[PDB]
Amino acid sequence: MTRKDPGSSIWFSLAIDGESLGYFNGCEGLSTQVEVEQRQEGGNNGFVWQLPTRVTYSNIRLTRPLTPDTAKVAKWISSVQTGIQRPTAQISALRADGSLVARWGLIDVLPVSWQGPSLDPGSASVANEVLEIAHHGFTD
Amino acid sequence: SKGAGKSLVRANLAIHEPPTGKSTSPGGLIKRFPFEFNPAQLSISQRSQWKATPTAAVRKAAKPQFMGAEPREMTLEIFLDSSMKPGGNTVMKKVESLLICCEVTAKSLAAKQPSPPWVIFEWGSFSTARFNAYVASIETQYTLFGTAGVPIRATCQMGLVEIPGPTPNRVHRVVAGDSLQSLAWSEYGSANAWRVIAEANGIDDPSHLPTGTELILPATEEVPH
Amino acid sequence: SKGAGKSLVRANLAIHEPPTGKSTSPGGLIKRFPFEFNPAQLSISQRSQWKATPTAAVRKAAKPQFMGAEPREMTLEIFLDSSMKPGGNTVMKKVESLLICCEVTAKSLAAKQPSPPWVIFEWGSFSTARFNAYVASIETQYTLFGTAGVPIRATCQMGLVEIPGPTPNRVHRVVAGDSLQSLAWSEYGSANAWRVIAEANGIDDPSHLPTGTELILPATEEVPH
Amino acid sequence: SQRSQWKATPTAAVRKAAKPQFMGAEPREMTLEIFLDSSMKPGGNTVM
Amino acid sequence: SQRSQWKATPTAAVRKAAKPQFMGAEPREMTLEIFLDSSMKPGGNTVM
Amino acid sequence: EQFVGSGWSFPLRIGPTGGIALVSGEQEVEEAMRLILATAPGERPMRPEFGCAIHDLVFAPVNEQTAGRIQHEVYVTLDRWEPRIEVHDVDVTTGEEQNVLFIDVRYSIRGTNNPRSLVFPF
Amino acid sequence: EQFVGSGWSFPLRIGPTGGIALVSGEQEVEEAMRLILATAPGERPMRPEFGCAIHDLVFAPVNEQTAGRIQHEVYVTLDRWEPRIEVHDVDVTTGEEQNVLFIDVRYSIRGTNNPRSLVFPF
Amino acid sequence: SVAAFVGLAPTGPLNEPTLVTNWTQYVAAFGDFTGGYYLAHSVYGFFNNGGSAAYVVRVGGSAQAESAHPGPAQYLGDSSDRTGFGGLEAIDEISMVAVPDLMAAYQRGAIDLEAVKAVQLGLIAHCELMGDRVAIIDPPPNQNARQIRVWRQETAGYDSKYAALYYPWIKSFDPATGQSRLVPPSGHVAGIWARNDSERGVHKAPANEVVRGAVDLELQITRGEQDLLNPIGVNCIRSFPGRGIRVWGARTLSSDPAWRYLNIRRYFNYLEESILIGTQWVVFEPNDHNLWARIRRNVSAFLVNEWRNGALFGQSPDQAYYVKCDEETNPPESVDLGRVVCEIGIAPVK
Amino acid sequence: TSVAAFVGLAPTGPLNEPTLVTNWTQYVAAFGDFTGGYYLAHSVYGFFNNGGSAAYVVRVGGSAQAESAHPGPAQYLGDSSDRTGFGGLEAIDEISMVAVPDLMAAYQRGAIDLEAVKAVQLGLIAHCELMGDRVAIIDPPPNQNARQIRVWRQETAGYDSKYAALYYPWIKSFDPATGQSRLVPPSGHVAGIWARNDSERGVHKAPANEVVRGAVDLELQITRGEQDLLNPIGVNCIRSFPGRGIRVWGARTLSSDPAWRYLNIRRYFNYLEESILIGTQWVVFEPNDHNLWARIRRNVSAFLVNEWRNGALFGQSPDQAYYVKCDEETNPPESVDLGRVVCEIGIAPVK
Repeated sequence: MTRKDPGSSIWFSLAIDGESLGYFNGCEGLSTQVEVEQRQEGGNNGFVWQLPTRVTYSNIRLTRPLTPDTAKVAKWISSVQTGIQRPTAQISALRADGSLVARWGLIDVLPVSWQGPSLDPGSASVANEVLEIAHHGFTD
Repeated sequence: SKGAGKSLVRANLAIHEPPTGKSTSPGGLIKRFPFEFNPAQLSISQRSQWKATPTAAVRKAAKPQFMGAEPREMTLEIFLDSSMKPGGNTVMKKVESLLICCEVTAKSLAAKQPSPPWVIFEWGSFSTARFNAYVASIETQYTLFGTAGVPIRATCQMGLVEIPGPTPNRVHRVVAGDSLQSLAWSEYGSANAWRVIAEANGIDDPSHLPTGTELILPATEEVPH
Repeated sequence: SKGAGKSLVRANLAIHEPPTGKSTSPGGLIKRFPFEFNPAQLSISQRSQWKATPTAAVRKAAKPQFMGAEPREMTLEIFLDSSMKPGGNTVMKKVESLLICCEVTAKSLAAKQPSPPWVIFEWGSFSTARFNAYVASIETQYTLFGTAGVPIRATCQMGLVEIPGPTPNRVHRVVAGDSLQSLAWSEYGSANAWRVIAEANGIDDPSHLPTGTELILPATEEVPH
Repeated sequence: SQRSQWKATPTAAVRKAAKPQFMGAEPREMTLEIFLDSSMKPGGNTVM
Repeated sequence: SQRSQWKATPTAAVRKAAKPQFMGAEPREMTLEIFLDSSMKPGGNTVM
Repeated sequence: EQFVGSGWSFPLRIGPTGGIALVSGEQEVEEAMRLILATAPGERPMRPEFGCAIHDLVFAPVNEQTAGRIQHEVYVTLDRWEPRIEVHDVDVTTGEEQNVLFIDVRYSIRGTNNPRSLVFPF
Repeated sequence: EQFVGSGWSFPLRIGPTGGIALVSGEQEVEEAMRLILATAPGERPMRPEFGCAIHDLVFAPVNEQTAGRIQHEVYVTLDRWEPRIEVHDVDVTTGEEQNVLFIDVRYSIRGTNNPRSLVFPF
Repeated sequence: SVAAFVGLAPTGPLNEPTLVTNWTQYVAAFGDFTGGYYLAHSVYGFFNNGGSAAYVVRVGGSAQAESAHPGPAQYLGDSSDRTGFGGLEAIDEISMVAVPDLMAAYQRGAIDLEAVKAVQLGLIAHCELMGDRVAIIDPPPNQNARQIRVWRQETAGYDSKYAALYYPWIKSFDPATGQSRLVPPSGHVAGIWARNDSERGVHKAPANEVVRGAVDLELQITRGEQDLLNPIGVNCIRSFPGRGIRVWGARTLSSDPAWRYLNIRRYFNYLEESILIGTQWVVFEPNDHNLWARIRRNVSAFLVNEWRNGALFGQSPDQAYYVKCDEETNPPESVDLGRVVCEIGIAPVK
Repeated sequence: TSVAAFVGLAPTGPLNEPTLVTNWTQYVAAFGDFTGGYYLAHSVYGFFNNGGSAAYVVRVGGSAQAESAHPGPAQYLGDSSDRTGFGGLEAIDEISMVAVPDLMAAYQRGAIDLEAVKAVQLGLIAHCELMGDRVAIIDPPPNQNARQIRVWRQETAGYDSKYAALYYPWIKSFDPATGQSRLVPPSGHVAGIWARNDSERGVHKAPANEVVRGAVDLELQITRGEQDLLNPIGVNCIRSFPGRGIRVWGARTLSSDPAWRYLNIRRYFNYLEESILIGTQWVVFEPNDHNLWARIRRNVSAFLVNEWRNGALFGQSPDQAYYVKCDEETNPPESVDLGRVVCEIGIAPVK
């Protein structure tokens, strides 16, 4: 037991391989869904049958402080015209010891949206560019 | 209790040259076309015809007659994409190798038996949707035209119709519960047509049928009605 | 492994005068129409006809016939704009040069061959959608009318249909696995029609058939059926 | 709008596509939309 | 569903509504909806 | 129920009293199947289309894609040339290691409807 | 499978014994193309449509538009005037440096399945 | 597809592995059919049987016409990079090597049978030294069926996972003169292997395909005799009635039961040569517990993609491959030899 | 659910090893075909002809001690040697039905006394009563005559067990090899019907009113009036209905307990009991406590409700179908090891 090794939501490690995107700073929305189909039996009141049908992986929003290395992301996104590349990503959650609690690796990524910084003279914060990521499956 | 059991297969459309002489099976292969994405949904339909006049001398409902059996139909959906290699002509070339299925093949015109090539939609163990069929209509939609004019994404529908493969070229055992009159009703439908059964076999006494004997019931050729 | 490789090309519509005499290729160019916006989507269809009666003496499914092949079709979408220079007549003039493709042309009418001009949809390496075609219908929508009456934004639909370009104006090496009877089946489709092959070649002993020889298989003109 | 007519019968002796004939040319068409209003001065009969 | 036919020609020598005649009776009809599934044993051929 | 007829067996033999053997009934249909499936669509030039075309599916990858084409290859051939039989499914299986394809056709003469599987007794 | 015939040769020559030499086979169909592509649609007034309107496209910009029209030009002519040949793709490629356009045509006599490319050896 | 050929030809550059893409390109380089050299005939079948690329190693001119280096060149040449089989070392694209010419020396008597064995055995060492290419071996002419089985098990006994053998020669058809000539099947078989590159993928074993270019087969083999040949790693070519000439058998020249079938080896050399191109993180980055994690993901994201096209048992990606690149497979004593990993792939044939 | 077991003499083949066969050709490759007049060959053929893709055969005798207690009409338990007698079937846990074709060929040939053949059937019943899932089919003396078989059941044997089925009149089956009618017991043929049932309408429907195809004629035809003196006592019958062939009439088990009279209920329960014990395999695992007893109740309930889904249960709604109780009340604290008890229900009888 060793007083267990509980999960946490601060220590992590977010990275994208391939183009020199580097390490990100915040994940969101990592989710897998299936699309159940509801067929209602006519002669048996009481419930609707639930039958599984396919699985579907939702998009992921990754955020990081606006660093001068943001030119790489715009280069990657605007490379669709001349040919794109799908590198392999990773999303890992850690405890403060630096050990591993669960490691997910995105099979193939693809940019979807890039919400840039929201400049504002009165708001004291730090610009957080958002890079949405498309998905193809988990790794194992 | 399976074959490959645990493998993934890709549906492929097989094109065959039309038969030339007094033959029904499709000729040799001319081009085998493998899909880029298996169809999402496949639709199979079949229709029958039954003419039914509503009148009579008594205006009661009239028993309809079977006129004919319409052929089967299928509505594929072929999707092709090369969006990860823009500027390539894989999709445009592939489609141009698919529109062969709507024009007379050059070999047939030589033999004065013009016909567009026959196709077969073979996919794994999908026995229901694998028959000798021709191509009716090919509606194609093009999207995301890559630079320099080459198309990249194309959706091609299909209408397939099954071509019949016809021309594949009555001993009974008497059981304790079976009698000559019942035998006539079982296969002929006329209660008092039993006389024909004893005629072919030469059975004289219709009341001594040996349990386990063999009887030969002729076809209806003795009663053309 | 490319030509221009890394350039952008604007699709243009080429209009040619109709052929006059015993000719099939379109005549000289009369006006070349360059687009202002390449079409977003480009639909190509294709239809075939197969009549199929459902009845017979036995009312089983009947093998259908090939009545004929319908011509190819396209549905472009033509866009024009002059919204950065309101009051200019670039769009109205351009559409005028586009409506020549639905009326007879004076030169042909003189030669008693009243046909409207032929068009070709040239766009880069798009070989599938480039053929001699005539314009069927032109439905045009006008929007954003600039002051003083000149139109500015016009959407023009097109229906194109392919014009055929017809009239483009038997030796077999015997292999060890081949035989005279099999050769009749390969090209003629009749197993016992092998006599014709030996007749033209003049071989009298069908036993040997030396490997590597050259055989001339006449057309079906000896068996008109 | 603008329409043209070209008859084409696929039947032949070889059942290849047949060159169509220019049967004729249909006339041009136009669909306006005329709007009239007198709501600023109701009770008048300018629109009628 | 169920349908009946009654022909009725309005014309007459008096131009009054004419009593229709029972031409005939159409047969009954029914439209089921057959659903089959083996999604909990994929790879099986029970449905096919 | 369907008449089966009589004809000589595949391996023909002298018999009990000499002459030539002769077999009918449920055994005869098996012999006709043995002849039909074994021969290639050739070697019989007067009748080319006869003989199941199974050799075109040799050295395929082990997939149910090729295991499905053979499933349909037998159906057309077992039906066109042998009409006195009704066919009840075929079974492609790699029963030894995973480099061979076994077919287990189940048939039953019409009306008698007793299921049997062809065995190819060597 | 298609018969190819025999005939003269473009650069004609006395031969081994005298007269003029006649060449057949795959070499011959290679000679017919050389005549077809060289001559402009003219210079033979009795047969005007024969030739190849390659030259009217000279001096166009080096775009896929020029390359696109090239493909359609060769395709129609090779089909119209030389029917003993099946044509398999035409390749337009920049040569030295964005300067000249090389037309590479791959072909095969019908029914033979022998891929081949026109070379035009001077 | 890139095949390699070693032969004597009339003219052309000597011991320089030039590239040819069409039959006409050959003619300008090294003539055609002059002198009865088998290299000109052998490549013709390869060009006619599909395959748009080829490499030629010219050694031995028209007429030391034949010897170990001159003619059937075999010397590594002290890695001179332009002598013998060493010329192919600086290519890294060639995936098919064949030796058609040397057997003319056996027919013409310029070589001894024991000298032939060394040349081909040296070739096998070349294939084993590299990691991708597969050599095609030819048997002595007119060997007779009951004696070729003895020849393989006693004379050569190669037993390597990089060689293929094809017994009966081919009576090819020369279009120049229309006369049947005997040629080894090394050139023609390589043509089939090129067809599978383009159509049906590298998955399908190169078998049951027409050896188009052929006319007749010397010493026809019956099925009963064949079944004494297939299990011992010898292919065969037969004249199936009404089906032309087809290649029967897809067994490589090895005895290891896990590598008997040809397509498996054809797959693996393709598979290994694909990932190593993909994962070129060498002489780059820092060997640590982070990089070993990425390598596992990069390989997995490809093998899963290799399952999309089939050619991987399992019904699900997780039942296809098995990749382990964690810390415990790289000990703390990395000594720069670290970055080790495993992988899987399998789909053999009938 | 449908696989069958047979014990009899058959020439050649392994001795006293319960081999598995799935097709008639598989059988003939092991133990001949009709040679010597052994009844097992005919009985299996009737079973294979009457549907049923699985079958287990226990060859004990041999071609020619041709017949005795263990050798011939096997009766010994074999001292649980897993290789002799009915003990061979003990290590199967798949066979759902057993029959004894040859058991009474000795009676016709005189090698076994009637009092000797009573015990072996009873020994077979003790086998079915032990494994708790299989059902045995019993056959009566040949040419017994209608008015005397009723005496025979109630005086000679009097089995009175909930795992035995009896079918009185024999069958004049047809041998395709020679086309000659022969007399055979209906043990094999009836077992064929029970195999069709599960594979065509489920275990729910009682195996009766189905064609005994393979049959030609019935010795000692029974009229309806005579049957009503036979059916209630626990004996089935086979009759020749005019124009409908040969059909099996009666689906009553060889038991006197009024709640287990009908065949399908016993056929259902064996399927039902064997379904859950295959499912709920939490044994020698998962700590016995107040938590597990709640887990068991949900797992059984989630299955019976699904069983009501296909019919075969009564109540118009799941709540009125079964009644499960696996709470603390049924498991006293004293039951440290002999614990995890539960109750359950299922019922849908026939006419």
